Amino acid sequence: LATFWYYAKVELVPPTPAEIPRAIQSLKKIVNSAQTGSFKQLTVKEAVLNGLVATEVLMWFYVGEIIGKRGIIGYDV
Amino acid sequence: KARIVEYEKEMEKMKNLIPFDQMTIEDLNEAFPETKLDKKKYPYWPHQPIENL
Amino acid sequence: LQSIIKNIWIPMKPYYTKVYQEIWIGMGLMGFIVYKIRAAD
Amino acid sequence: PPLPEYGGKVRYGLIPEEFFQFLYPKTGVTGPYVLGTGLILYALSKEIYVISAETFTALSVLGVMVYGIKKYGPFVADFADKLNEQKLAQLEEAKQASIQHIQNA
Amino acid sequence: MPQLNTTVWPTMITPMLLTLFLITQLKMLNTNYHLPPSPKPMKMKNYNKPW
Amino acid sequence: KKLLEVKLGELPSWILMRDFSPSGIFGAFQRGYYRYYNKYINVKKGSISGITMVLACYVLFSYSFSYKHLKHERLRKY
Amino acid sequence: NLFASFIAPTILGLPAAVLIILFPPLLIPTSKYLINNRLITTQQWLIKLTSKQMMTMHNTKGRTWSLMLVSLIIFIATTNLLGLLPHSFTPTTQLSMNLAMAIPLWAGTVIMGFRSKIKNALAHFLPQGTPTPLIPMLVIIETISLLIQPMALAVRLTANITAGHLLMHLIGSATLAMSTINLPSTLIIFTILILLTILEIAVALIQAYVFTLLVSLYLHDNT
Repeated sequence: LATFWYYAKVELVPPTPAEIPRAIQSLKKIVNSAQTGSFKQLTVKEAVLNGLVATEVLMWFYVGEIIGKRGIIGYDV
Repeated sequence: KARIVEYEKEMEKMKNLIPFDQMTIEDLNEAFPETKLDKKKYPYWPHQPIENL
Repeated sequence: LQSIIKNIWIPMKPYYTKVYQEIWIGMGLMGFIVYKIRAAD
Repeated sequence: PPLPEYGGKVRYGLIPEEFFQFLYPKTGVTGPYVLGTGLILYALSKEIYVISAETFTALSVLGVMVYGIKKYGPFVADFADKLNEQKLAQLEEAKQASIQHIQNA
Repeated sequence: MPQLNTTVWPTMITPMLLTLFLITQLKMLNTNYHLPPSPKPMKMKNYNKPW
Repeated sequence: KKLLEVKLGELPSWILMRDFSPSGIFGAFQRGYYRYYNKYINVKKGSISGITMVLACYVLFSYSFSYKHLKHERLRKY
Repeated sequence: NLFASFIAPTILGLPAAVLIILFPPLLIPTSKYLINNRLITTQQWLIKLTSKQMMTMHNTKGRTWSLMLVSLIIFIATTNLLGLLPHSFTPTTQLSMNLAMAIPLWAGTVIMGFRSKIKNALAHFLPQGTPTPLIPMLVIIETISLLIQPMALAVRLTANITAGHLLMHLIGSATLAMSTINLPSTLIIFTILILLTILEIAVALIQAYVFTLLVSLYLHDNT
């Protein structure tokens, strides 16, 4: 109905130009933790959570692929 | 008076039964021994006459 | 060996030794039939 | 030992609430749902789920299951509850009966 | 007919004999129906007073 | 204190500390069955979800070994 | 291609048929309690009803098979019902499993009838008031009947379950082949498929019950 949009307007929206620096800082934090190997502090609970969010953004990529080939099942040709 | 003290012991026993939803089947066969399967007269499952079921 | 034959063979002993003897003979017969079928194939 | 009074709070009969609570921190309320739809679309887009006759036999049996559950679920739940209530009532009656017998003696 | 391929016939017969003759029967043996809790309020092996 | 349950313990040595014995795997499967059973089935006022989740996992398993046959029914080629 | 659902399943090279045949009893949890959850309550009510149905017609020696016949009907009914889920492998569609179920039980009953009962066992091949000039013929008939009873058991299960599944699959294909064509006809075929699904549930239960009832009658004729 409309509750879907009630949540989507806060969650399922693109990032405003004001909060891309926050995302850059978070990406820098992640690549730093990977560099120094500090990710050995992450419990497998949080590791699974991060894996699920990465899988979700990969699914976003694949949905974008099915919307970029105009056909859902496989390649129409 | 001996018989009466025995009966009073038994009535205390019945009054102090665990509630029936925490009760196993061995506990029921201890409380009311008439509810025990005659596994000697009927050795094989269901250990009772089928009509009794 | 322990707690298996206490939970598997003590309950199933009256049936395996007394009740299902003819079932065991018939299962030997079935195995013979299946061997004759798989061998002629 | 007494049993609890409720189960594990499944949603749609397939996914427990624990998953939605576990993704609530990082991806909010729509997080699990976008993960589910993304996984479905990736499965049937890369042909991990091949559409065939089994798709329609699956839809048929799933519809029959959901209808049968929604229809005869209240009845089966009440039947089990009434069976247990009758057994409990009979047991309490038969306990009071023996109490009365020994009091009479 | 894949049902006539006699090569996979033991794979279909051996677990069944475990499931039908051991596991289902061990689960029926643990399904017991106790006899009714019928409480006799008439049980008194008494006798007349000592006279 | 390396008995930490998984979902709390970040280490690979934990992986090799577990009892990877036949009896150990049997205990693991039995503990999982009883966790599921006590959470979903062995309650009064229980729900049918404790069975439909098992049936969904069963259907997923059934599809898993049915894929070698379905991948010849794909309607695209890439 | 068409019988792909009746081929011994294998996952990563292992015989998954073993797991599929061992799974049905996992759905029957048992408890030592006196008052327990809804699943065990409903299942114990069903098992009691089934025992009273199947076993009341037997004498004290045929009633020793209560465990065997109730296990048989529960196992077959749960296997046939689990065979209705999508993509599943139904082991009762296999002639091997059904022969291994039918031959041991029928042979056990007839051997039980020939060990004791031997006078009555040999007398059963002739009806009571059979006229004289027909006594030979009715012994050639009855005899071969007693010799087809096992096969006609197994086949009757196999040939039925298999067939049912086949039909459903075919109708499924129809719907798929009609999805890109007139949609009201697709919905009519889908309604036929739903009616067939309900019929297949009924036939699962009925075939369990009939296999068990015929084994029960062969046992009753020999105790």
